Amino acid sequence: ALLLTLFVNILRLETSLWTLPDNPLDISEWFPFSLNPGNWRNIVKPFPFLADNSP
Amino acid sequence: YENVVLAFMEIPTLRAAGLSLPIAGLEDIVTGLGDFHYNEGWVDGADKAFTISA
Repeated sequence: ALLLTLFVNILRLETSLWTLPDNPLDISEWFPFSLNPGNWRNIVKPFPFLADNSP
Repeated sequence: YENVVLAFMEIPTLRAAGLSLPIAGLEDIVTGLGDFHYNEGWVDGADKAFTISA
């Protein structure tokens, strides 16, 4: 929840036009030629959702 | 509907790219902060100044 809330505001600040996946923090969705993060100042570390055991 | 429409403003600046500044040596050289910089700052709203002029 926190990393997605940060990421959605990083997308806003890098003025990205990218369509959100069903899960935006899955790395499988970021490539090829999809997110285009190559110029960005800030990014979130992506991770698999079924392994997240935070409350 | 209350405070949905015309409730917020973002005002951009040339600070990242470059400007002349009223500082000795920067009055005629265009310099900017760089690509890495702080993004946003909240203008204080307690007296409602943004409703007279943002």
